[PDB]
Amino acid sequence: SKDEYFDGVIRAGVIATTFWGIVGFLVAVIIAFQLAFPALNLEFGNGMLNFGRLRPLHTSAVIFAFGGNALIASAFYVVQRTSAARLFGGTALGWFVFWGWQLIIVTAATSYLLGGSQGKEYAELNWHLDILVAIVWVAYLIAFLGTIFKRKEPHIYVANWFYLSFIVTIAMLHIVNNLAVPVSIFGTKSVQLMAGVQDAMTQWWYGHNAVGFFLTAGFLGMMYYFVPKQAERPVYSYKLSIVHFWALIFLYIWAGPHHLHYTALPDWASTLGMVMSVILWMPSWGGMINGLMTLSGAWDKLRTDPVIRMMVVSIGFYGMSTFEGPMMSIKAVNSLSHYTDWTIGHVHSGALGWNGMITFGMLYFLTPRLWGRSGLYSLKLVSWHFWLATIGIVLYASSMWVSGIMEGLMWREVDAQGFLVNGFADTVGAKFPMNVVRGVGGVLYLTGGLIMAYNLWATVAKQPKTANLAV
Amino acid sequence: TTGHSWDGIEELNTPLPRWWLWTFYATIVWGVAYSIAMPAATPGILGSSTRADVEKDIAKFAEMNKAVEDKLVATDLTAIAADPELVTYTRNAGAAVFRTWCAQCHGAGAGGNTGFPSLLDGDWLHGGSIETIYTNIKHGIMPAHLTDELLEPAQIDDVVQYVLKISGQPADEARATAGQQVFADNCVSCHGEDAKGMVEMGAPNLTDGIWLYGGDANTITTTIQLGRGGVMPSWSWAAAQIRAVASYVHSLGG
Amino acid sequence: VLEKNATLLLIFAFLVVTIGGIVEIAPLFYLENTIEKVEGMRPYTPLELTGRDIYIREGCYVCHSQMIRPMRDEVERYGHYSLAAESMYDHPFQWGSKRTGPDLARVGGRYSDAWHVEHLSNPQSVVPESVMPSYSYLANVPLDSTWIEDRVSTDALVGVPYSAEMIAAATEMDALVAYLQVLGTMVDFS
Ligand code: HEC
Ligand code: HEC
Ligand code: HEC
Ligand code: HEC
Ligand code: HEC
Ligand SMILES: [Cu+2]
Repeated sequence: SKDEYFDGVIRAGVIATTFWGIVGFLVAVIIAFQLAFPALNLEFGNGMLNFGRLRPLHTSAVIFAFGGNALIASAFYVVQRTSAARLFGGTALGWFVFWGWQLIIVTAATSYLLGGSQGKEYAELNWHLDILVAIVWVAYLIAFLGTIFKRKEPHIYVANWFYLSFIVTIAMLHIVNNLAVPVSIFGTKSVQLMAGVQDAMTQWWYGHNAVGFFLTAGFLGMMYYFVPKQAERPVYSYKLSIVHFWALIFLYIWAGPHHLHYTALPDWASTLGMVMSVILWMPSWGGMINGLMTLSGAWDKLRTDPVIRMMVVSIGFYGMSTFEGPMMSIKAVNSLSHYTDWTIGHVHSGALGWNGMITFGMLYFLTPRLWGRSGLYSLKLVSWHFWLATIGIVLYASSMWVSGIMEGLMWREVDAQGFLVNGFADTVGAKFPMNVVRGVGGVLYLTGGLIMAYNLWATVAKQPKTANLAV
Repeated sequence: TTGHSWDGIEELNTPLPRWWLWTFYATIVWGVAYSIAMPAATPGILGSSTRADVEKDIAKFAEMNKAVEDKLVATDLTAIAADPELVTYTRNAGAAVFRTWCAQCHGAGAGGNTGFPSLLDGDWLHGGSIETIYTNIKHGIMPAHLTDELLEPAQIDDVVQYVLKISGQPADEARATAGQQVFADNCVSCHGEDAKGMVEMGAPNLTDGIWLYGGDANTITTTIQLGRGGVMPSWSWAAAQIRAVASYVHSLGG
Repeated sequence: VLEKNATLLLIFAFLVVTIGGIVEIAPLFYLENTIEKVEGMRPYTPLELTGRDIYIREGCYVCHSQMIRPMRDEVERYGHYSLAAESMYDHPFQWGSKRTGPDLARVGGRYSDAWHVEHLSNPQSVVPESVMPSYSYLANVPLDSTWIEDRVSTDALVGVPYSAEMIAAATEMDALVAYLQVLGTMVDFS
């Protein structure tokens, strides 16, 4: 039997997705405030709040915990339905992935503030945690790929192409970037296998591809399932799906050196990164086109359905960032952009605008269904959430652009006499209003997250036994 | 539309958008062009281009502003402070250079703080002359009496009180007699008697007015106990600029 | 097609995804420029190595870059543009990604130890406008150096030239200052 879809894990992951979203974004707001007012840092005593330590916590919680859980819930729901079979690992393998993932985030929460970090971005957790994550991910791929193997229909939905790719590539990236000799039990009590330029390359190959697969590909899978899930029928382009998918999947791995522009990294590598990052523009947009064009005719729905609003706007930000990224990947542009708040602007445009928004919409869609509910408790709240999230994202982006341009310019600016026009401190001071506005925008987005939490909770209350009949 | 449905979802067989195609192809073409043009070429750079552009940037900058610096170098530091052409451009830019390099220790104002000298004022530890200031800048930059058996716990207190009297007048009679005696013995050698101080040593004058230095009895006790040990890092490696800066610092007082 | 075939799709994906990594990462292992240390350079001294770990633990990297780009203005501000050879020993590499604070690569003497202590103790005190967090605990905690030998041994395994003699021979604030003082020094003296 077991004809019914295993909703179990998806339910757990969805709720946790909301929870981690709140935790991660709140850390985001707090650290932002710390940039605005350093007092928020403990003056005497490292303690609980210190920016250097908290920052990676924000990073990991937001990406792996929030984004990660979103990916788990979405992939488990989506693959099951798209292929029409009950999850291959079942409660056992899949639930293991749930608890295991939960353990991973919990360990991050304890470990990071404690000070144990490799110092490698998006890599920060210590080796023991790395082994745990590798194990959980291995289990996750078996469940997912197994689900595909067990499918009913002969064809495999493109959404699964993206999810599947994301799964495999992240595993490879994680293993490779994490090679390190353990000196001690924890924290970064390991030293990376590589050093210098090589370490930088491995790091950014890993680092970009992280957003590339974890944040883009996997999420593209989400978009592929959820955007078309609507009352309106067909409008899409399958051939684009094919071109866009392969081209993206191939091209994206080359993008690593754009991080490294005008650094110690050899010129040839930097160039390869730039060129491929520019080629990357097309496939990435292919995703957005495929998503948006699908809406055509359907647009009237946008006023009606806020979940749709979220998905659509999500693609808008996605395209924007996928455009801005290639531009910043040009050496001349990077010359200005690098080390400035602009990089952050770019990150949150994609993070809040693309990743968060699509996952949000995804959840609003799925959680009622998984919960054995016709719909969310209040649509109005989804709308309010939509607005809060949108203004917050835009405010964040605007502030960062102003700050970033100001910083790059101020840093580079030379006088008539040839001397440096501004002290670094002057640039720092210039940045303050930007820091505050950013703090506010992020705060608003966070509030939207709270509204989501309230709404979801209300809906969650309704029924025990929410097997949703056959499905 | 295509024949197979994936739970609700069906997909149209549609063509790639022409513009999308064009942009994709264009990017590819640009990439090939870039690679041929970059490392694998472009004209303008002999050999092969690289980060080598750095040399060009510096070189053109040098051509453009070499004259200003070169003119200044011939001139003496004192002259480079006076003259608003070099001399004034030396204060604003020297002042420009000052903010970037010096401000973090000596204050944006150049007024200084505890542990760092006030460059604006009249008082100079190493000497106010142009040569001295220049030397301070170019080549960069107090004995622990607590230990020297004789000084001890009490001797230090006494010397501190006495120095505060040289600087002004507090009231502690034991802390004065003893201190006078000790100062004449030891301190006076570097700080002189009546604390004129010796510029050669960088020993500051004890007969000073209220400055940023820890005038308090306790602070004086600590410096006497443990001694000083302050550094002015050399700008000869890091820094022409040193010269303009000397001209600026000199201009600062007057 | 290959739409239908799970194994084929998986294999092609793994293959497609691999090319960039093989093309970019692998050749670097081989290239000498990125491998060769500056001639003068030696590995971090045990105090400096410990301090570097502290710099890592604290999260200094999150605000401070250690990579000078080859532009005139940054050369002017920071010093000589960073060279691959400088980072040869760095497991893991410290190059920044963000400059909330200024670039640290070449503070090969720029400030006194005393300044560093005061500043780390309270950045606002020395630099009123600073965003930097206060790190007074550094003064509070002492180093046991139990682990230092293990750390150097591991680094040697990784290729760092520590002598047996170096291992045998080997406050947190002291270590951090020691680390900061070495940065970028290797190039200038050599
Ligand atoms: C922190 C590391 C400093 C740097 C950066 C700069 N200065 Fe400095 N300077 C510093 C100290 C602690 C002292 C006092 C040293 C002592 O005798 O205890 C000084 C001294 C000077 C002087 C001499 C002043 C005098 O009384 O003769 C000069 C002229 C001076 N400093 C200039 C100067 C310039 C131009 C700088 C930027 C290039 C600069 N200093 C940086 C501490 C520090
Ligand atoms: C020989 C060298 C001496 C000796 C024998 C004494 N002093 Fe000190 N002193 C000396 C120098 C070069 C400096 C400057 C230190 C620095 O700038 O880092 C000082 C400084 C002081 C100060 C501090 C002045 C200030 O607050 O800025 C004091 C209070 C002082 N010296 C006192 C002092 C006393 C009481 C001595 C006899 C016990 C004494 N000095 C001896 C150089 C030298
Ligand atoms: C984020 C906020 C940080 C944190 C995590 C660190 N620093 Fe910094 N730092 C920051 C700013 C905005 C500034 C400029 C204002 C100031 O000088 O206080 C700095 C400065 C430094 C400097 C001086 C650099 C220079 O002027 O050449 C150093 C040496 C420095 N910071 C060191 C340092 C260390 C060791 C850190 C981890 C404990 C650290 N910083 C963290 C902002 C931030
Ligand atoms: C991926 C999802 C994601 C979400 C959602 C997110 N962030 Fe971040 N955040 C990141 C990443 C990635 C970085 C690291 C950027 C870098 O290393 O350049 C970061 C870094 C930051 C920083 C450090 C900035 C700096 O200059 O060092 C702040 C502040 C911040 N985020 C605030 C926020 C706020 C406020 C929110 C409010 C919702 C938020 N974040 C939500 C991903 C996210
Ligand atoms: C989350 C959504 C997201 C999307 C979508 C995205 N990136 Fe980014 N981008 C990031 C993050 C996170 C960083 C910061 C990495 C770091 O910490 O240095 C970044 C930084 C960058 C930088 C600046 C690196 C530096 O330090 O100067 C470039 C260039 C870049 N990305 C290119 C791209 C390209 C090319 C694409 C797609 C074609 C893209 N981005 C899409 C998240 C994203
Ligand atoms: Cu990237």
